[PDB]
Amino acid sequence: SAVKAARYGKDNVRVYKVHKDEKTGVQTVYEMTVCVLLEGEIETSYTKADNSVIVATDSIKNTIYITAKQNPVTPPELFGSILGTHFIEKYNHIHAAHVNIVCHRWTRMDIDGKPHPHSFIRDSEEKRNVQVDVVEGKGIDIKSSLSGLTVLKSTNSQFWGFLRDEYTTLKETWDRILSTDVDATWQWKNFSGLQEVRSHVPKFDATWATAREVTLKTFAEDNSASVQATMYKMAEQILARQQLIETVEYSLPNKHYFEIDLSWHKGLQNTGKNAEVFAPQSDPNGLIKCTVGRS
Ligand SMILES: O=C(O)c1cccc(C(=O)O)n1
Ligand SMILES: O=C(O)c1cccc(C(=O)O)n1
Ligand SMILES: O=C(O)c1cccc(C(=O)O)n1
Ligand SMILES: O=C(O)c1cccc(C(=O)O)n1
Ligand SMILES: O=C(O)c1cccc(C(=O)O)n1
Ligand SMILES: O=C(O)c1cccc(C(=O)O)n1
Ligand SMILES: O=c1[nH]c(=O)c2nn[nH]c2[nH]1
Ligand SMILES: [Lu+3]
Ligand SMILES: [Lu+3]
Repeated sequence: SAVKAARYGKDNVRVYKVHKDEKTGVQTVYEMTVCVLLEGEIETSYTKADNSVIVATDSIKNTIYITAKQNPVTPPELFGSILGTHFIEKYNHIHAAHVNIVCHRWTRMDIDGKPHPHSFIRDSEEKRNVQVDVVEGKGIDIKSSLSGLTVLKSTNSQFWGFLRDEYTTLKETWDRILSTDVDATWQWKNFSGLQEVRSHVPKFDATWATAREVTLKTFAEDNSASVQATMYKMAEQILARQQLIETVEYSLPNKHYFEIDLSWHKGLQNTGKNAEVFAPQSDPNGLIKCTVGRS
């Protein structure tokens, strides 16, 4: 037998960094969970117990903290690129570094309508993520995403005109609840290296903000014909706003809220136009995916 692929590294590295403005007293915090996996001329660690080719995963962890100390950790696209580039430059036999970063929210508190200089709240579990693949001779590939953005609209969602055959029980509807957990990813054009990533730094935070804004506005305002149709409208807009994005991918669960027939009880009317109380379903769920690019 033979090694066809191999990668190894450190996962679940939690990192916090504080920036303290000396003039104003204002502090800013960042918290992220980092994973770094390396590839290269490492097959002999597997086949011959040759540990000489292993940069210990503990050292990978140390490098993450040292890198965070010596560089900005924001935007995450930049931090991941710096981190990945370190490994392929430092170690001759390491040829790719794969860096995943999950950014956790720490939003500044407003106390008596005034932003507090050093107190923060986790407003929701929505994440901002990056996957950075730094490959020797092939530049830097970056996928940016938002995930865990949970939304619901109580009307202005329809689902009718679908295929009906002997496997079909679903009733057509012209008014339903629509709720999802948004996972949205945008894939950047390949970057030639760290200098090119650095040259585009302002685009990263701006594009994340745009992607979030477009997602929420489209979801809120579309009179939705389906999850499919609404997600395509989102992707189309994001591509239109940032030419350095090559593709946009959505993965959306359709989290079902079922009507509850209560007419068996004192003729109570709770369906159709009288539907007020619903049973949220934990499972199963629809899962709808799409990748949209430029034609
Ligand atoms: O959408 C449908 O319900 C449909 C479509 C073709 C034939 C039939 C039928 O024979 O009932 N029903
Ligand atoms: O087999 C079919 O054509 C079918 C299946 C479900 C509903 C209906 C219908 O409402 O006509 N028709
Ligand atoms: O027009 C139709 O699609 C139709 C009409 C009567 C019965 C059914 C059915 O059993 O699905 N479908
Ligand atoms: O990444 C960018 O979008 C960028 C970088 C440098 C200057 C400018 C600019 O002046 O718009 N924009
Ligand atoms: O090359 C650029 O960075 C650029 C070009 C046109 C507009 C903008 C901008 O508004 O940021 N940025
Ligand atoms: O700050 C900037 O200059 C900026 C922000 C978002 C997009 C762009 C761009 O596409 O040029 N530029
Ligand atoms: O928006 C929807 N898309 C679908 O594909 C689907 N299937 N059942 N309900 C659905 N709702
Ligand atoms: Lu029929
Ligand atoms: Lu610009």
